[PDB]
Amino acid sequence: QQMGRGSMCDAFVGTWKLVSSENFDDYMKEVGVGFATRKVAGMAKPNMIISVNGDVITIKSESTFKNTEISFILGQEFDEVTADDRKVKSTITLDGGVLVHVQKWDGKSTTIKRKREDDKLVVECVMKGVTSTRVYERA
Ligand SMILES: COc1ccc(CCC(=O)O)cc1C
Repeated sequence: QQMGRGSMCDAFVGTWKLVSSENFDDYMKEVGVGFATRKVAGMAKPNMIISVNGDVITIKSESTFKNTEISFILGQEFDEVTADDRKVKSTITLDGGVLVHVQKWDGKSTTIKRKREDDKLVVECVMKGVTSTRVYERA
């Protein structure tokens, strides 16, 4: 019943809009996303809402492709069904200033890193040798 303190993660909180994407189709291909899903997913310019309440972080994506929402505690594995409909086991940790999100499914793994750079939030999606960089701006 008191007002809690802030945290470093507060740099991520807010409302973000996708402004650029690079190599996302190739990332999705490497992940195993099929043709029609890649085409539709690649058009979307989501709004991402990041919030924190105590130890719980929520990342919501409001998207013309597929809305998603995850809530989690750093270091604590959870179930996630991804925008492309994978059922994955995810763990998100804060490593320095970078949120590191590892998704595991069917013996595969991909990592999504989120970092503040100037006024942007940069999202770096890595499947094996293939990286996609997605830049969000404040909405
Ligand atoms: C493999 O497919 C994927 C993977 C990651 C995302 C989220 C990318 C972002 O938050 O900007 C979205 C999709 C469709």
